[PDB]
Amino acid sequence: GCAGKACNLLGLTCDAGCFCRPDGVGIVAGVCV
Repeated sequence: GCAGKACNLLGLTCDAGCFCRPDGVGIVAGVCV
């Protein structure tokens, strides 16, 4: 539950432990879990 706003699977920008998850299949944009 470290969804600050959004997270692109082109790096990292989520709290330690919360992996950056993409929206779905074939999508680079997503949000921190």
